[PDB]
Amino acid sequence: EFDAIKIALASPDMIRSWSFGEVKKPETINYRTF
Amino acid sequence: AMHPMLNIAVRAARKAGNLIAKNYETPDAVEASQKGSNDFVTNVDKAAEAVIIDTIRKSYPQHTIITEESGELEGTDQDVQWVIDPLDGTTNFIKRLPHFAVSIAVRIKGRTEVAVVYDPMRNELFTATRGQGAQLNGYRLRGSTARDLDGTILATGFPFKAKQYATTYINIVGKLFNECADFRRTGSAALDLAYVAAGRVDGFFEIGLRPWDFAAGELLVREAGGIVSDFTGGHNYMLTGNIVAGNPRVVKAMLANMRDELSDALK
Amino acid sequence: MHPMLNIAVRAARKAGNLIAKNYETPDANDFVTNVDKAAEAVIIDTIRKSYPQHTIITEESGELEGTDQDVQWVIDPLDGTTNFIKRLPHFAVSIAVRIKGRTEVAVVYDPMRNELFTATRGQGAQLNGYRLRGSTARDLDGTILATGFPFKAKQYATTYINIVGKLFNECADFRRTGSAALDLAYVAAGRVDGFFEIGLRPWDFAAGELLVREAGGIVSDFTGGHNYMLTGNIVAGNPRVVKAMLANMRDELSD
Ligand SMILES: [Mg+2]
Ligand SMILES: [Mg+2]
Repeated sequence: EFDAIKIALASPDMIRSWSFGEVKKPETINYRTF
Repeated sequence: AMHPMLNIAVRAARKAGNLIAKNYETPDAVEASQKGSNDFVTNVDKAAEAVIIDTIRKSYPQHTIITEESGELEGTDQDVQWVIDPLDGTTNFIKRLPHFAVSIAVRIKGRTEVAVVYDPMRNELFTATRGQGAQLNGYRLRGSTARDLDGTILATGFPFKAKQYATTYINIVGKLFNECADFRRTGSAALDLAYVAAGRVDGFFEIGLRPWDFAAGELLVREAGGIVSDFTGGHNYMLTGNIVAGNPRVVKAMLANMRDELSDALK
Repeated sequence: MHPMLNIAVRAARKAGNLIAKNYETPDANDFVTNVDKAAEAVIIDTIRKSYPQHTIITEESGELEGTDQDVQWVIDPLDGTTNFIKRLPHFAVSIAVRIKGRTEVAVVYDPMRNELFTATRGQGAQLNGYRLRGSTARDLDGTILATGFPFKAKQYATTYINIVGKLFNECADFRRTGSAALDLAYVAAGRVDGFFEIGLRPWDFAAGELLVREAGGIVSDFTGGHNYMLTGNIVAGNPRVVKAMLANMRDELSD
């Protein structure tokens, strides 16, 4: 496939493009049901 | 669950799409009523607009609404705006070509918050809400996987209302056609953007777009993993009507390709 | 002239059912060649049920000849494969029943929108029960042109571009779908006024030219003759837009 590794900063647009949503709440797991 | 404003908007869009589809089978009643340089506004557009506005007023008698026809109907709570195109590609409808969609987007504090577009003919409903993503009748939308210009399909609209830049545009077109695979020209910027969100086109660009047309698609492609920009990477697009969008790498390639051919009028 | 069209639409419906039923599976050009071959297989095998002697012309293996050389059957189970590759729901099966070198019957069928345009000499061009009319234009103002780009023959592009340029200064707007047969079907139902293309091939537009002609329109090659049957530089529509377009496009001839 490839032959090189590009690297640079990422615009907020790029970062948001990588995303699959916007996490809001710190809580991880329900304990009464895992 | 679901986002509330999104829900009320999709109800509005369903009603509007059903009205448009119901009128689509009687071309003897909908006439051609032109407004500017080949931007028809038929009575069916007015009826769909009124239906949407009525359906909204039930749940937000205070939200300021924007519409290409009625300008800007102020509301007692003008921090949130409702941008509408009851019909996109009026020409495609008057020719009874079955490819058009209604677009409803809701901005909060200026930043677009939710958007929906609805094609009644194929019965496709592109929904999108920031922080949750974009859906096509229940499927996630991650745009095209393209990472170059080869084999890439480019959807576009032509400045057939700002024909002064025609040459310029055509110029760049030629340049593009030297690297891309094939073009697409459907006639409804909202649906083209939607297709970008669905990866059905590897990218998109256009000149001379009204601020009330991409507002329902720019968030769509954004939460669809793609990105938008002006013809130079800035953000004056919201005023220039010059959009270029697609998955990030393709957008980068397109911008680096177009920056030279660009007439400095759009810059 | 009924039973020929009968077999035609039968094979068309079965092929469209197959194509759609397959299209409901996910993916992200192996698959398209697979389904193209499978559709051609079902088509031809349903054909041999009646007249397994007419000479079939596909788009892949030349001309599958037969023992009754009075009738040729032009077949394309998929046109603008790019669409089905990239999930864009716009593609149609194109069947053409030609005789003695000319065509008598034609059927284009879009499975997704479930559209089906039939056409035959004299008895007209129907959309599931509609005496089609073509468009109503008489000029190049407020008109639409279903265009086409050489995604295999880009050499013309430059002068092609020129055409586009001049065309844009004359017409109102453009379209581009990739399915030349669908462009033809759209000019038949007047969904778009004029159609043109640089270097097409008979297997695709064979049915579409019969459509647009039967709908009260006419076809032509770029230089007004009839070598389109071998050159595929098509310009088609109702005579009004055809004149209004040829008058401005011939002066940039390169083929
Ligand atoms: Mg509009
Ligand atoms: Mg084919």
